[PDB]
Amino acid sequence: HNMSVKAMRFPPKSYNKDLESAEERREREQQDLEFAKEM
Amino acid sequence: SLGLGLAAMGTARQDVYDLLKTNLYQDDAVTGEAAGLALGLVMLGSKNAQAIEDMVGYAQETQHEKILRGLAVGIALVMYGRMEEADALIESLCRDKDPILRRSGMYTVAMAYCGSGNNKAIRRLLHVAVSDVNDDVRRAAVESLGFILFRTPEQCPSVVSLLSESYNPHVRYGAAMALGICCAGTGNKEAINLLEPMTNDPVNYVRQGALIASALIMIQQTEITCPKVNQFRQLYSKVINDKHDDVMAKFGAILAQGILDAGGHNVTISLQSRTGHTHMPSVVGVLVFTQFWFWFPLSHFLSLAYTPTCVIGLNKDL
Amino acid sequence: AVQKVVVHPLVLLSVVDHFNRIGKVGNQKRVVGVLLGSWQKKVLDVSNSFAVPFDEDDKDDSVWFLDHDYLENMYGMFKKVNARERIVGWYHTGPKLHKNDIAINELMKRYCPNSVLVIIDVKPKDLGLPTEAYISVEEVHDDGTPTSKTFEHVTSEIGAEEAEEVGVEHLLRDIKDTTVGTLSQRITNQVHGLKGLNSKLLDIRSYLEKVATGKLPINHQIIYQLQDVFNLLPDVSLQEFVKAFYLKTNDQMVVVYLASLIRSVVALHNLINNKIANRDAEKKEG
Amino acid sequence: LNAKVRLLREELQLLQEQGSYVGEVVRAMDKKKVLVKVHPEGKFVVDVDKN
Amino acid sequence: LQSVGQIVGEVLKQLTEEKFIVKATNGPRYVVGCRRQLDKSKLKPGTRV
Amino acid sequence: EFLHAQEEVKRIQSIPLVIGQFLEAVDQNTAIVGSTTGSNYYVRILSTIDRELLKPNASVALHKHSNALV
Amino acid sequence: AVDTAEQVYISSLALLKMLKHGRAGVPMEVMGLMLGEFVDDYTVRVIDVFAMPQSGTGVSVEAVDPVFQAKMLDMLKQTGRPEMVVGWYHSHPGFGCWLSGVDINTQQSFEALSERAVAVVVDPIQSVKGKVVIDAFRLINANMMVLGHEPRQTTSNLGHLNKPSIQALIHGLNRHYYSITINYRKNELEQKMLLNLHKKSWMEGLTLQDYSEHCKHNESVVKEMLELAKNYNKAVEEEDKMTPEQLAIKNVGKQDPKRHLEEHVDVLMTSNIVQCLAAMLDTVVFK
Amino acid sequence: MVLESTMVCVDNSEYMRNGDFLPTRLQAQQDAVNIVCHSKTRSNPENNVGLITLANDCEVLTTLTPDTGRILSKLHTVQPKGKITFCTGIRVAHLALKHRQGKNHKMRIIAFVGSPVEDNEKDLVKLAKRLKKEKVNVDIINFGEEEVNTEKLTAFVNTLNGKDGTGSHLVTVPPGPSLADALISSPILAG
Amino acid sequence: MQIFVKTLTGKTITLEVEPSDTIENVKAKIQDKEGIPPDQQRLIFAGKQLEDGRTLSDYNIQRESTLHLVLRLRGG
Amino acid sequence: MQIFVKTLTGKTITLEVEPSDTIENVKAKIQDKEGIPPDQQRLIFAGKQLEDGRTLSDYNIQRESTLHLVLRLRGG
Amino acid sequence: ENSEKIKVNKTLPYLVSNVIELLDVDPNDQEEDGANIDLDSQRKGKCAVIKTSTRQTYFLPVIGLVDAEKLKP
Repeated sequence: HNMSVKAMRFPPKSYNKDLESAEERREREQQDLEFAKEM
Repeated sequence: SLGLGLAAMGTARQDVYDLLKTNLYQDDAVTGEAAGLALGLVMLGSKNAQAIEDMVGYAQETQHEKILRGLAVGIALVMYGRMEEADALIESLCRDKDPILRRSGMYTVAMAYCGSGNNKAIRRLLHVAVSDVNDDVRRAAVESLGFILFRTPEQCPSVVSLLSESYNPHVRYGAAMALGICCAGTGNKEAINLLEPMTNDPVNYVRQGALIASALIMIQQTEITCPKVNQFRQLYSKVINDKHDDVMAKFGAILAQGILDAGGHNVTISLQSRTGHTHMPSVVGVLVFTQFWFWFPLSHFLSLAYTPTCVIGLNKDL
Repeated sequence: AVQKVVVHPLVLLSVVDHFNRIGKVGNQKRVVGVLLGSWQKKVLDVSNSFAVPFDEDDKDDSVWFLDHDYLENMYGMFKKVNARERIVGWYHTGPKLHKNDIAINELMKRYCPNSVLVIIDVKPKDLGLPTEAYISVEEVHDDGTPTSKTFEHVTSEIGAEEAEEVGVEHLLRDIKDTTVGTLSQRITNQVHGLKGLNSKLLDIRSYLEKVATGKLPINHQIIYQLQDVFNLLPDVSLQEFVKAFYLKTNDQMVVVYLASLIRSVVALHNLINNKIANRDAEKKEG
Repeated sequence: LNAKVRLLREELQLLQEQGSYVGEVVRAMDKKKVLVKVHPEGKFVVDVDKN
Repeated sequence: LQSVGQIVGEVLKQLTEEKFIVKATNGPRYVVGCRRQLDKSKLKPGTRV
Repeated sequence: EFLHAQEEVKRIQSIPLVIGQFLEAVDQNTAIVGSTTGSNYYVRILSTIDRELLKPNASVALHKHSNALV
Repeated sequence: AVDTAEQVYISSLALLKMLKHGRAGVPMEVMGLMLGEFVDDYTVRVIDVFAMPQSGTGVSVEAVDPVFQAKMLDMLKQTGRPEMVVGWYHSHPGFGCWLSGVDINTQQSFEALSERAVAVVVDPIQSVKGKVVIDAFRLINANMMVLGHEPRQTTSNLGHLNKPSIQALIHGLNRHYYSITINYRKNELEQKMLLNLHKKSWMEGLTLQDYSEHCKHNESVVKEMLELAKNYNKAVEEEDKMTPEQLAIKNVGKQDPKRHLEEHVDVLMTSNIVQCLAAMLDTVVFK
Repeated sequence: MVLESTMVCVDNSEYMRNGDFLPTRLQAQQDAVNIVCHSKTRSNPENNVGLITLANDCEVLTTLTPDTGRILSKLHTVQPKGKITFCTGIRVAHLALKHRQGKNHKMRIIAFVGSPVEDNEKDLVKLAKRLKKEKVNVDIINFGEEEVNTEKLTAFVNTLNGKDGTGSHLVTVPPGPSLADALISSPILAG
Repeated sequence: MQIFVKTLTGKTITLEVEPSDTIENVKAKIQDKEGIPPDQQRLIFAGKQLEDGRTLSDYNIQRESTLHLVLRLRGG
Repeated sequence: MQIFVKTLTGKTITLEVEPSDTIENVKAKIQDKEGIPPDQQRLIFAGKQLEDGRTLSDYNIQRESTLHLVLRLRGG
Repeated sequence: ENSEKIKVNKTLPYLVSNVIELLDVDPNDQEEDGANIDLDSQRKGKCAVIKTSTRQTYFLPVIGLVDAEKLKP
């Protein structure tokens, strides 16, 4: 089992894709929150 | 106490040591920290054992945090450059349970080993950032790296660029500041390309930090010397006008506007001097500047890093 | 009479505060106070407390001063804000019980005849719990008195309520064992058990030496129970025991065997999936 | 591991925001406008997102 | 003048010790808890609360 | 730290929360539900719940404000 | 003038007391009073707290009679703790944190008697296993905005490290009152003695778990391992015959053998290891 | 104006069953307590009194209080048995006079002796000098089957307050069976 | 003549008064010194809560004695 | 034996005490010779604050030891 | 003064509704002071149940400005 697990993580690579939700959606959410709080 | 401590720094004049001692013992929360700082200034690099044993005593037992939050700098500043000779102090401070003294230990190990990447210094300083429970010391830990790396700018991106992805924002701010301070004189083509996403991080104050570091790294570049100057110019220009962006972010933008055009462009930082030697007043100035987080009117200390950029000729002494 | 007692942590924090709070006032070695709680079946549950002024002089064993009406009306005050609690005992923080203590109990027994004594050690050096619980009984014996009056032992444990447990769990940020599981099942247990047993045997020897000489007020009951304890130890060497022990372990091993086999084949399938999920995707970048 | 931890931490704030209705489309109109119907209410004339 | 009214509904069942599922008089259903002082032995399904 | 952040997400499961019926799942971590108020919603689901207990017509609980499966 | 750096320190004891009291009055808004000292103009410590008796209106409560507190504030000084009062608190169950339109009025007179006063609010049902929802507030006079000024002249970053919730901001907040940051005063001794929670008797560590039920449990678990192993290879054969995009959906309705299998291996191994070790330790340590 | 706190100590040994005085001795001492407590009350209303008693072992019947009714009813309950234990009584009174609400009050002991006691000179002088350091004031009533010739008590007042200090006074037994409370009526004020 | 009062903050206050002064006059003087609404403030002495119409004279008060002042308290 | 009490005013007062004396009694002497009531002070001793239920010997204080003293104003 | 206070509660818009009930309930066995509600217990009079025009039902632990002696389902 240890022998098999040792070599499993070598193929996983080139996983630089790391995004959470968005970049410009935060401004829209903040604007909507401010508009809701105004009224 | 500020004025006198600055104007008499490093002299170890006895009268000022006396007067600052008697001013500290008042145990007052707005006098004692300023006295502590001024004392650190005048006692600079003395490693004066009896003075250290004196000043640690009050810090061991006081009700008022402000004094601790001041003297945490002084007890590092007295200890400059002695490398391993200071170890006995370090082995005490990192042993303390009071968070403020553990925070001070970081500044002390930083100031003891400036310019030399001593393996045990980097090892311990990096280790404590991963494992302490208090966020302020976790900041100050990685903050300290810049002082101990600055002679080899090409190294820092190999380590700081990993920690820049830390989940908690304190470590991110710390790493961004350490990078910005370490390479600050050179418009390094690699480091700058880390900071764009930092300039858009959802946490406001880490954006403030990133703007400061960016405006510091570029101080005299031009669009031909690096391909980014106009980008950051117009970033500052927009965010300073934007009526919706956060206070404690655009504050950083205003400071960036100032620093990038400081001193008629005729000045730059000199933490490394052209003789090959390190230049203490810029080191002190920038260290004290990094503490603006706690007390705004310390920002003026940044001026101690400015040096003229000129060549001048003389034919006779007159 | 009563079979066990469960103590909430709030009284622990309250006592720890009280001890230092009195340390301000005077050179007092000890402090005393009232325990409030409730009953279910044979089980006692104790939850709140307040301190009562107390004084003692080591001049002699018979000169001490506890104030009545402070307790009398303070209990009234507490009653007037929570009706569920009744006076149910008293506590003090001496490292061991003192000679006065039984005559202390005879005072406050008037407030509750079932009253129980709890000791809370304020300075731990050791891995036993800080609490102890004692109840009074008369006991008969052949001669010297019709009955002695004696404290005897009731078992005690710490518990927690729904929300005080959240409160305490917020505070313990600074330490935890890495993982519950077999390493906790051991290190949190067997080593601690062995250490406790060793300390018990050490105390037995420490008494037995001060009975071979010293003051040596010989007490025969101790020797009786010790004879029982030494008689009880089993002979492991017997063949018919050995055959059983082997016939059990030689069975237990088979299950570990089977389980480890299954674990290995599942991990192998996982590796196969990973590799084929890589070789059929890497080619896409040309 | 750091990425998955950060995502888990953000999930709590993400989940707090409001929901959305389900409707049935009748027929489209000019300039990116359609007509929809929500079952316990009257039909609406709505616009279409850019995607 | 400081009093406030209370909704009337019907108990459907008990989930755990302090969580009950109840029905209002108009349609909606809810999961909700109860005061610590009530005799939770009385709250058989079908009672009005 | 991940264990603490894992058990920190159960603030959402507070006491006053409405009851609905599961209809179908459009994809991972998103579904269509029908509240007992009388309307259908297309909403999000919480990660830590078990995905093997969402039967065709089972009964579920929704947040009172966000209407998110809990 | 006021500032943006003031700091509130609370002890553990006040925390446990407030949590217990607030949770007991769960449907309603209970009350209490808190005491401590102003060590300086930048920091305030609260050391201890005591409850108060009320008659409850449906919406809220009023302190029934002041003779009670007039007694208490001298009854306990016979046993040290001479501190003066510094503030009060009430609990909102599940609402959030804010000052109502009458809580403000009550705070008015507290501040008029001493300008440094504070108000505290807690949430005992939303707080779970951490992140206990506590907040602290103080009023501001509308005079200052009539001049066009703003309160809390500012010199430091350390006040702006947190953002208010939308729910707290719909109610008055900055247009009527401002918040103060809090931290927890601790010492090592109480920690050293509190972590004993759920420690257990040494003897518990040396018990042999009734050798007659152990085998029954073992060869009960093995049976479902049988019935699962015979269902594993179907899901192995169907590994690829359908679109993987819907493969997630293939899980949702129906338990999968692979994940559901290995927890049995975990159980079996964890039990059978320790059951075997304990017997050896026993067969050495006694005779 | 002086604020006063007084612990009053009462005898109920076996010899208190004597009735050589015109009434039972209990009545005489009870009225003595009455007059002294009333005098201390009218002296200043914030003054307070506590009740303590001697037997084979001491006891406290009330903590220091400005009330009188509890003192009266409790003393009404009292019944005389056992020996006397003066030294222990004074030491426990010294404890109870601490833990005081009115720290600024000066402290007073009033004591009745109706029986003989085997006290030791050296122990009483040690105690007396200790209390003199404590600066406690003792007043003592010798009566009944008196302390013979006041013999130890004299030295007591000598070693304690009562030399180099007029805080403490010994009143001899009024030998006539007439009501001692009426007869000590001057000595408590002309102390 | 003059009288004292104290309160749970440790504050003390001193009032020039006369024995003929009513309790409501006292409350008025307190508000004049500090502005507190007379209905939120409450007074205690001798274990007795005060009422408006009686006077210093009939309250049996004497020179420089110290009253206790306490505050109304409600949520809402 | 002698000790010195450096007030915040700069005035240093000579106090005669003994190791058996107690901090409450030093406060008493302070009120005696300088009038200041006993709750209006804090005793700093260039370190931790003194506590009144403790003897002078508990602090290892010795002949001619010097201390500084600060006021304890409360309320306002 | 208190009278005008009442006057301002009445204001004008009033929902209309029907009395469904008239009910009579007694306190708990123990009624401590501390946290306790002066409404859900410790009123000697009746309590009521009403139905609003918007088809809601409300319990009323106290009736208000009208004497129960003249209300009928």
